[PDB]
Amino acid sequence: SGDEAYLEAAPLAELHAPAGMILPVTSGDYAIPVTNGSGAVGKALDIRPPAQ
Amino acid sequence: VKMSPLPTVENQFTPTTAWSTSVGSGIGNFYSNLHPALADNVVYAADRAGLVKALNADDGKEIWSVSLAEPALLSGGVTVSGGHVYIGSEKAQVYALNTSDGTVAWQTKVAGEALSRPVVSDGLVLIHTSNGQLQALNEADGAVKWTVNLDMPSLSLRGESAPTTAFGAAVVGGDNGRVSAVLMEQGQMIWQQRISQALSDVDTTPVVVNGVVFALAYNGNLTALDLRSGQIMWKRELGSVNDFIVDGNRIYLVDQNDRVMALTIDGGVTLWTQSDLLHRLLTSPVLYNGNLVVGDSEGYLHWINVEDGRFVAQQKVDSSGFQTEPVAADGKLLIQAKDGTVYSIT
Amino acid sequence: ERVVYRPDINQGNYLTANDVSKIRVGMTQQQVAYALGTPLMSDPFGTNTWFYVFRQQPGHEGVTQQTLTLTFNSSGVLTNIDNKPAL
Amino acid sequence: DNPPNEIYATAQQKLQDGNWRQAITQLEALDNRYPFGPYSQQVQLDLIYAYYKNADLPLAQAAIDRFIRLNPTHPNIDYVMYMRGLTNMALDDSALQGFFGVDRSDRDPQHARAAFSDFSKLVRGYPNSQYTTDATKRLVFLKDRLAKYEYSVAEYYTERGAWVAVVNRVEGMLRDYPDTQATRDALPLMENAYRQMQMNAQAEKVAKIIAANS
Amino acid sequence: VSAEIQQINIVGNHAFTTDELISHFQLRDEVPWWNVVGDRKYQKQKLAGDLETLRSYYLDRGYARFNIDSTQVSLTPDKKGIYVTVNITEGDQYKLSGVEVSGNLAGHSAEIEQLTKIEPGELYNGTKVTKMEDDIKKLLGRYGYAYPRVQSMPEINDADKTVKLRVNVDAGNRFYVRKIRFEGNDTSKDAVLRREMRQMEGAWLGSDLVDQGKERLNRLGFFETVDTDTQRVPGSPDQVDVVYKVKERNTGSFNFGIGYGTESGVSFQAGVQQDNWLGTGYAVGINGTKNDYQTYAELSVTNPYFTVDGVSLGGRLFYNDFQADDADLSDYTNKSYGTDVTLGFPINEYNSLRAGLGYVHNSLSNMQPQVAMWRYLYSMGEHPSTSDQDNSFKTDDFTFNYGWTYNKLDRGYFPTDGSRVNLTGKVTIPGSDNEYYKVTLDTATYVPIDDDHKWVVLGRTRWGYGDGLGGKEMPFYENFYAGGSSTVRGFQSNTIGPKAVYFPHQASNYDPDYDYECATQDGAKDLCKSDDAVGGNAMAVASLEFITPTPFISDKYANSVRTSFFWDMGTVWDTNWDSSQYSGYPDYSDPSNIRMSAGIALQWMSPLGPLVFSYAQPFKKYDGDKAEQFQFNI
Repeated sequence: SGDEAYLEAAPLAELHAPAGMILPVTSGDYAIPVTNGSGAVGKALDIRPPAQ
Repeated sequence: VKMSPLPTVENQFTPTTAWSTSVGSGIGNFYSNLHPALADNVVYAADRAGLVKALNADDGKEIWSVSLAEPALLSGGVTVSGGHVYIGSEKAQVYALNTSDGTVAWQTKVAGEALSRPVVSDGLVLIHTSNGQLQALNEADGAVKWTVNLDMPSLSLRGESAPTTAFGAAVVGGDNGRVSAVLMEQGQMIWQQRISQALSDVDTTPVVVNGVVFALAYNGNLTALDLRSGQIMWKRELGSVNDFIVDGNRIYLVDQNDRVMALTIDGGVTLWTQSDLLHRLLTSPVLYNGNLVVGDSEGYLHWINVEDGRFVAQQKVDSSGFQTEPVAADGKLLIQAKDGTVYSIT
Repeated sequence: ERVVYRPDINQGNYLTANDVSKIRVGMTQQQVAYALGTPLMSDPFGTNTWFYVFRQQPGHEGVTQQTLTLTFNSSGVLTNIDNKPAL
Repeated sequence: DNPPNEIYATAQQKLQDGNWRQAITQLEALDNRYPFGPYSQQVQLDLIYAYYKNADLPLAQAAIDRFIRLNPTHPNIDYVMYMRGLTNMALDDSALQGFFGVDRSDRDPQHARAAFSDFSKLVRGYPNSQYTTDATKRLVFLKDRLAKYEYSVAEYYTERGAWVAVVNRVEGMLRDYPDTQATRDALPLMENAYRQMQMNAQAEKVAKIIAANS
Repeated sequence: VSAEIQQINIVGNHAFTTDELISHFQLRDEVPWWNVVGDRKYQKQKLAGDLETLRSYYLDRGYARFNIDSTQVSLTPDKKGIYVTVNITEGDQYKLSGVEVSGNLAGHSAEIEQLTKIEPGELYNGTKVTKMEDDIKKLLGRYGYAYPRVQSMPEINDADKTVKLRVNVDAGNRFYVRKIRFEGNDTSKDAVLRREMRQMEGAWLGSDLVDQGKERLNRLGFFETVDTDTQRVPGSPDQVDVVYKVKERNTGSFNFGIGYGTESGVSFQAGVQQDNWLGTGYAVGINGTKNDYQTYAELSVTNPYFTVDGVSLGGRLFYNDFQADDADLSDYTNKSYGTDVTLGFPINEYNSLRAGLGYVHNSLSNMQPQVAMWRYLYSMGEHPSTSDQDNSFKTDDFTFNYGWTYNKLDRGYFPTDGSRVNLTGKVTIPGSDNEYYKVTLDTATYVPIDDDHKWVVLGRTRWGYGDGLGGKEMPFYENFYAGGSSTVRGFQSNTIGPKAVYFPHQASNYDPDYDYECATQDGAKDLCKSDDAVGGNAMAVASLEFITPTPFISDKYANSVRTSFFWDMGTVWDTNWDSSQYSGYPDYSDPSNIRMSAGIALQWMSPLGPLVFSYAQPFKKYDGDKAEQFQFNI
């Protein structure tokens, strides 16, 4: 458990609408917001709770 | 919880058993007001099994015996007047038996169970029931005239306030803690007042003297009420279920904790209190030879003096013990234990 | 093969002869939905179309399908209708 | 019995050493003996951390709920959200078949679904938190891991031949999970279902869609 | 300390005697002399169900206008006693004139009329009306009306002691299943659960089908409990998203052991069974032994669904090499292996056939002379001398496999209702080394005697037969056996039945003063009555296990611990025994020598697997039988 497997998830890519076509309206229930990537990833992250 | 031990009592006199006679199988674990009564030197007795017998008051010999059964379930005292014996049952039936032959004069189905002692006054026989329909019966034929509804609490006590009659108004208790007064003319309501205090607040038999009523709730208040107004004049916190006596200017009673007390008629001030019999389930007291006799659940008749309230005699009479109240009349003291046997004391 | 006991396979709406009679050209979306029940499939893409299919495969008998197509304009009034009874 | 900080020191040392079991036996003394005290915060967070590093995932989740109920405002709440996400995710993993490398995609997705919801809440509520990158990557993984289960239901229905189920399931993926690889793999299933339903008007449309994104 | 119900009383009740009424209530005043567990603890909430029971009982005897006038409960002054009085009015009993159904019938008029039909003049019954209401509800559900409005309004014709029943029904809108969901199959593949369903997603709902889904899941045995929830889809009028809630459990046992002084030496052996290997639904079973004098091994793999139609496919592997006294060169040395491949398909919802082909290899050397084996070999045309042990035999045989299994068990691993029948039969392929046919019939019948399914009478029997097809006889190596944990408790494993009769012969690899049977070296010079079991060609075993509730164990063990009394009878015998030549030996021709045993059986589904604890008396043996009273198996 807690393996790095989730880093192997393939990169995401939108489906392109063909000419004269519109794809189904996307549900917002599973959207992905975007922010700065400066944070660490995987085991490099200090999973320990913040200190005082 | 612990219950008080028997007291050491040096007897000033040696009361003796004149006679005793077995009657059926007793009441045993059951609880009811089934007690014997004396009229014209004849002792009438009954038992839950259904046997009803007439006993000579002095010799103790049976004169006649009959069974009304099958669990006949007789209950609610044995009252006698005018040559008839009225006996309730925890089934609807209430029987009126001729004293001479012992055949059933008439039988009537009164609504609900007939726990209370039937009382007879000016040709009407009152019965108070577990469902509150205080009914009245003609002594002659047994047909009902009127019924009165007294509300039923969710949790009650297995006992109903037998009524008492004074100046045409029958005063009767109620399981909801409201002593009530009703005219026997047709059962018209007269007045009603709550006597309970903030659970079970059931009432028992009241008594009236010199125009002032007395009532006594299981919990809350002992009080006196004006017969003509029903207004409460004075009150005390002595709750109980057992019958209590009026004599002279004193009030003798037994509390719900079996502590025996004497109170004044006016103001309810305590004269003395006796507490040795605490938690010894005590029969209602009865006056005899200037003294009060109370039976217990351990078969002891405890005799107590009026003036100080200390014990004057203490004797075993039975192993099963006396739940039902003793009776005293015509100079003879009578009592029957839980077991089916009436004991005559002297 | 057919000899083995496959369970009966039901698919699509329970479109039947009586209710399809109530459909009238030009009728509004809500009442047609009420008449046939909700569509169990609809064209997910740009064309505003409703598809009713009544399909059954009993244990060994052949598949039977009755497909009904409904098209609507931008405001949901039935513009064209066709009812394929079999195959 | 020792005063709070000294016992906390040994507790933290054993936690650092990774002796998770005896470490948590040390941690659980503080909150029971010294509730409401000033140290309650750090002991509780370390308690969440210790349960998570242990296999006691549901107890970690219960503790995280009992924590978040108390202090909606807290400078470290984002960490508790991240730990909630992690303890939801770790319940999706397994030991024996994980070692064998068998994909667990088509099993229960409810845990993965809750993990995605919680991580999305984290990244949308605290976009500047240092854990936001891990939350974004884990959301990327969880979207695919949900769409893979949904596709694996579509696959079974195609193989049985309940074509309406296939069409509805693939439409559901195109509505919720359009961007993922699972839809790109599943569109052939919806094409096949439409053609088996003699629904050529829709089959041509699906053919156009798959052609445009081949 | 608390009060106790000292008397229950009911006024009126002229139709039925009070004792009869109080025979049914949970509240009860007195203890039968033969019972002790009848606690008299009164509780206020407990009386409500009792009063409803009285309601239903009087409604079930025709007293339509029955009502409770009032109920009074009172304490004794001492607080030690409760009396409960129920005051009722019966009235007259009424009989049903007829039932009229009105409303929206949804086109099912014939069936609804059939369900509500009644014989004329029958007494009114509350149970009857409730049954009709529920039956019409489920009938409407069967055609896809999940939520039909049903109302039963009786009309009293007091003028003639009769009642007319008015039923109003409105089916509503047919419901389609939008999205079937599974919650709790953490390990098993979602396909493994969904394959069992009969309600396909995106189709009109069906109460029968969605219930059969639960029924089949419960039969599969991979889950402790299964719950179904026809939750309505929000925002839509007629779509329901059926949800199955499940809970998985262990599905096998992992038995391992090592030899001690009770064995020939310190060596490993194992036995493994698994029904849901890695949650994919495959069934796997392996056995392995490497004893110094035996290297038996066995393996089996079965796919319950080779194709989604239900065609089951599986196979079996086994290997054996056994020596009787030593390793390098030993008496009665045998080597054997075989391959079985099985294909099975369901012929209906409950019956499934099986088919396949089996291949078996057998070799024997240094065989101990005995009547049965040499009779068989005489059948095959071999002529091995009885006086000399230095001879061997070999065989290569292929068999056609078939079988029939009927399964109506209510639950997989602790069944309480239905029965299971399993008929398996083998026939040699023409041209094979052996020419025999064998058929065996197994039957397990569960019937509950109490409605709670805690008292269950288990009727279980096994039967078997076999015979040579040509002039030959069926092979000794494959005979039936009885005794042990499976067939008959008490007796030693594979011990019941006809008993070998050795000839006097010279013993190979002999060593002086070692334990040996019937050797001229030891001076044995006559035919031999012996205690070494040999099995037989035909058998019949029966059992009646009286399953009972676990008496004094908490509910946490309710679904894991089971106990039962039992009575066993069983027999094995040879139809081909020639009794004429062996007057001085037991006549195995007659099956009249039934073995019997009895005892107590305890079953515990421990986390590591099922545990069988058995203690029994073989209260009717026959000569030559061996038994141990207490026997244990995993």
